[PDB]
Amino acid sequence: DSRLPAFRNLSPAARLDHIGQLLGLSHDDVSLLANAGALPMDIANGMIENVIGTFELPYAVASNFQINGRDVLVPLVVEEPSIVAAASYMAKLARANGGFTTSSSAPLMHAQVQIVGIQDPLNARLSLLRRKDEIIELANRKDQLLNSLGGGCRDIEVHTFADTPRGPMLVAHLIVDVRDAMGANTVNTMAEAVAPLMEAITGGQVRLRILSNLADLRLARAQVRITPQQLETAEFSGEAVIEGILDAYAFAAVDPYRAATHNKGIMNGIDPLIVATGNDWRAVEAGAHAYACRSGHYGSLTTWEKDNNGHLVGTLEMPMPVGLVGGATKTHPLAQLSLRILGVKTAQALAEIAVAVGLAQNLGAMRALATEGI
Amino acid sequence: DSRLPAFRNLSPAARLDHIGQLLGLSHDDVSLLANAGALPMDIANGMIENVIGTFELPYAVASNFQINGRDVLVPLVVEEPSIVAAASYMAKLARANGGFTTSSSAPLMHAQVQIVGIQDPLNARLSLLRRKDEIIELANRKDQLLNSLGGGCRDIEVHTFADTPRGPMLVAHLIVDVRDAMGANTVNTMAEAVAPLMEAITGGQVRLRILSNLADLRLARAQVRITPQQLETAEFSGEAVIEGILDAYAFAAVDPYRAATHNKGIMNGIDPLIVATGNDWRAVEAGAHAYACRSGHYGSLTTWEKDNNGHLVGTLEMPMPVGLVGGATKTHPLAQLSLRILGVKTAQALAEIAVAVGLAQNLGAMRALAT
Ligand SMILES: CC[C@H](C)C(=O)O[C@H]1C[C@@H](C)C=C2C=C[C@H](C)[C@H](CC[C@@H](O)C[C@@H](O)CC(=O)O)[C@H]21
Repeated sequence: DSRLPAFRNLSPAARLDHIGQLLGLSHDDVSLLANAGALPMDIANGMIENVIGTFELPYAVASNFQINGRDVLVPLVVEEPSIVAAASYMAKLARANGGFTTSSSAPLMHAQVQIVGIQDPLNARLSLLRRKDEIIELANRKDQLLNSLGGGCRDIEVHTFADTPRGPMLVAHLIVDVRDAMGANTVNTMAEAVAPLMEAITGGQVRLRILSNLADLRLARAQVRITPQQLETAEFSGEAVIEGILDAYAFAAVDPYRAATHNKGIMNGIDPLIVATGNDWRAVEAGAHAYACRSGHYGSLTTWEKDNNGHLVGTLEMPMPVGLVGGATKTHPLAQLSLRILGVKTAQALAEIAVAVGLAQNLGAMRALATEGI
Repeated sequence: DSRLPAFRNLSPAARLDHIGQLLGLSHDDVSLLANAGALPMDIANGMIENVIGTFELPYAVASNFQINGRDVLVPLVVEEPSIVAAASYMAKLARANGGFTTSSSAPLMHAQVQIVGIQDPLNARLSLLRRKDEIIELANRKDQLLNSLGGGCRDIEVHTFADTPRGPMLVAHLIVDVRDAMGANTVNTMAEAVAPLMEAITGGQVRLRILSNLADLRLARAQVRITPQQLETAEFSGEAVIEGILDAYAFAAVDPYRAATHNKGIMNGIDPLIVATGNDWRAVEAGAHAYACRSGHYGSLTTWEKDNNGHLVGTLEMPMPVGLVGGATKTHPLAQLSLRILGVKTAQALAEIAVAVGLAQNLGAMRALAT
């Protein structure tokens, strides 16, 4: 049960105590939050290079979230007010109608291998595709463990660019199935091993061998339904507010100046969760915003409509390159704890929670804005 | 002097002591880093809503950075390794050729005032532009203090969209000159005050009154020059590395899949600094990335070229909606300290440092990739 009545009135120590009893945490865990210094300097000096101390940010916990029926507590680390309050309130509303409904695709990541110096990029492309099974097998031969976990390279796609400032180039894509890992190193490794062969097949120089942060093959999705009776303020009817939100949505879907702000609101709830779990927040931002203008125009990541029942329905589909076996998510005592609070077992389970927070957050911001909030 | 030889080998305590002696910090300041709990729970419980403690991240300091002749220590808060080492190393190289050269525009921010319900958006638009001085004066009448500091509303631009899923709409833009502030609240306020009059002039419903995070009027710029003799590794000649970097740049300039990654590398150095100074990192990311595809194609934020002298030149121009009088930058003991280490006096001075870090960072990653 994620509903915490009068939680925003309890003192921090009482809130911790509560979450402690609720989740049945050990004292060793509660101590990590009740006492500054959870991250020892000896560990902190190992993550970054010229460490001189530590920087603190508030570690909150949103309430009311319900994902696919199960309740869950969402830990968020951020410095801006109203985010947790709005995420939580909006989550409260979604409850009556079934909470958030999520889904996701297999944890697929791209690995790009740039190849220059080819006089025949187009022919060369077909040479790679015919000896495709060969390359794939050479890639999986390296990361054997991964294959046992149920991951590994699954397919290859080659794209050519014949109109580049530095001549034509060929770009092969390794579509690797990482696993509960963000996939930066697993993918970058396969790209390095496969390189020698591709260079032999095509006859050109391999330049970059790196992953693409535009994980359009690793998407997380979320949905909500909000009844007009739920949004009814004092001077505004339930339906009049919905029309307001749709107006705001349409506005973002056509003007990039608003879209940027619209999408920032979304990340307002996603990033904090990512930082809380010790995940790279830059990778999610880059993938989120790069996906927004996939159709040649920077637009809305979410979508808001009114269904047959005159109910507000909203969606959010975006890349979620997140992980549980990552670098920092493992060494930071508090990050390990966040995952314990979340109760998530797969990276994708965590991704589904991240897009729900953001969807709730976008709705919260839009409601405030559409409610003539002066 | 920002050069710190053998800094990466010193213990944290000795690094802090050193930085302490260097900048001449008081013990009250050094204690904030040498001891956990700099941020008291009573303060931490006022920033956010359901606090239950604090989360810590490493607070490092990049070295060698030189901005317009003056040296500066850059504090960075992040969890990913090599960022600080790369930024520092790339800054070291930039030193020989003059360091980084920066500039910026006045701190201008947008305020959008969406208006719907008009049958004549196009005619309505001209009605606002004629009574434009009127609207601007009403806006500055609200924030008088700001006007005394040398900021305030400066102009107004109206844009129309007649092909929207929800009918035509008009969007007036307040081009406010915020000051040393991010401007979220200063702008949002003016937009609310001007709203009533616009609704009277045009005759439609005012919907959103909010700022735009795509601060394309508030740009920070940075430049570098890198000599082939400086990049010469063991098996790779200097010029062979440059060509490799240009190949990497071209690749990002044409393929969005690489561009996203290219730009992530950039924010890898900019965000840590932003978090360090207690600034909104989401706002900078949204503005950074949305600017990347201003020309209908998501591309590189930075540019890399080879000049007449066969030298590598790189640039970075992007929006930097940062502040010094913001909300958290004022209440967090360590954020206030970061600004003291930086030594910056204006928000734009800080913005010029952020783009230099990002530029250096992009170069560091690319050199690694092309090597
Ligand atoms: C080929 C290895 C890649 C470059 C890698 O992980 O290298 C590491 C370790 C070290 C070799 C040197 C490094 C130097 C600079 C960066 C801080 C980089 C990592 C940042 C990474 O997130 C950006 C890239 O993913 C995208 C891109 O922008 O190209 C780091």
